[PDB]
Amino acid sequence: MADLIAIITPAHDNPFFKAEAVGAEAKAKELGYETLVMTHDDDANKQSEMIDTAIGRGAKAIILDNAGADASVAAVKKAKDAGIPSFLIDREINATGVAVAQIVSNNYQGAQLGAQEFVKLMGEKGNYVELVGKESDTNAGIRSQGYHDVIDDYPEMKSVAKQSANWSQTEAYSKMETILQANPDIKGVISGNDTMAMGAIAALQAAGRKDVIVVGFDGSNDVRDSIKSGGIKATVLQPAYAQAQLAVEQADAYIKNKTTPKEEKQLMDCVLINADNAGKLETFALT
Ligand SMILES: OC[C@@]1(O)CO[C@H](O)[C@@H]1O
Ligand SMILES: [Ca+2]
Repeated sequence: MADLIAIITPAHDNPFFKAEAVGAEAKAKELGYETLVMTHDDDANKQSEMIDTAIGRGAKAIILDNAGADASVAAVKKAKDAGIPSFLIDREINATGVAVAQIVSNNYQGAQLGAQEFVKLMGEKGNYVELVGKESDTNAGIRSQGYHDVIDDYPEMKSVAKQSANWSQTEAYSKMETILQANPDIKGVISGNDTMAMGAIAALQAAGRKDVIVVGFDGSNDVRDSIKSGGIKATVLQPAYAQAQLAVEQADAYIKNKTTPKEEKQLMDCVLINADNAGKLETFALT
C-alpha cells in the first residue's frame, strides 16, 4: 500500500555510491515510502533496464546517480513520459527540463580546494601526475579544470602524465604502476576521485614510493583512513549522504503536492579534508 521510491546508482564497490543509496533509502523510509534499490554498473543499457523495472513496479519517483551525462537523457525522459519524476544526485545530465532536480556537489569549487592543498603540500614545485575520471561523467572534466586553474599559477609544477582511470581503483593501480615506471621523478599525484587515489597510493607503496604526495576527491572512509595513517595527504568531501537525503525530500514534496524546487540544478558545497579534520569525518559527513 505504501508508495515506492526507486533508487538507482552505479555499483556499490565504490563506497560513494553505496552511501548515496543507503542515505536515500533511510530518508525514504523515514517519510513512509518503500524502496527499490538497483545498480546500473555504469552501463546505460543496465540503467535503462532498471528504469523499466521502476516503471513496471509503479515507483512514484526515481533517485538517480546516472550512467552517463548524454546517454541517460532518454531513460529519464522515458520515466517522465510515464508520469514518474526523477531527482538526480551527484552526476548531471546534458539536458534541462527533463529531471525535476539535479542536486550535485560544487565540483569546480571543491576541485580548487583540493588543488590548493596539493600545491601547498608540493611546495609550489615539482613533477606531478593526474588521474582523471570517466569521459561520460561531466564531473571528470570539471574537476580537472578546477585543478588546472589553480596549478597553472605555479610554473615550477609540471604535469608529466594525465590519464583516465575511469573512477576505478583497480584501473588506477594498474595505470599508476605504468606511469611511475615511465616517470620515476614524480613528487605528487592529484586524483579526480577517491577510489583512484586508493589505487594510486597502493601502487606507490608497492613500489617503495611512500614519499609521493597524493590528493583525492570525495571524502570516503577509505581515504580518510589513509590520511589518518600517513598515506594519502588530503581529499575533498562531497556531502553524499545529505545530498541523497535532500533528493528524497524534494521527491516527497513533489509527490505530496507537486512542489518543485525553484531551480532544477542545485549545488552543495565541498570541504577540504586533511589530517586536522579527518577524525571528524564519517560516512561522508563531518561532525
Ligand atoms: O567516486 C565518486 C565520484 O567522485 C566518481 O563518480 C562521480 O563523479 C562521483 O562524484
Ligand atoms: Ca590560474
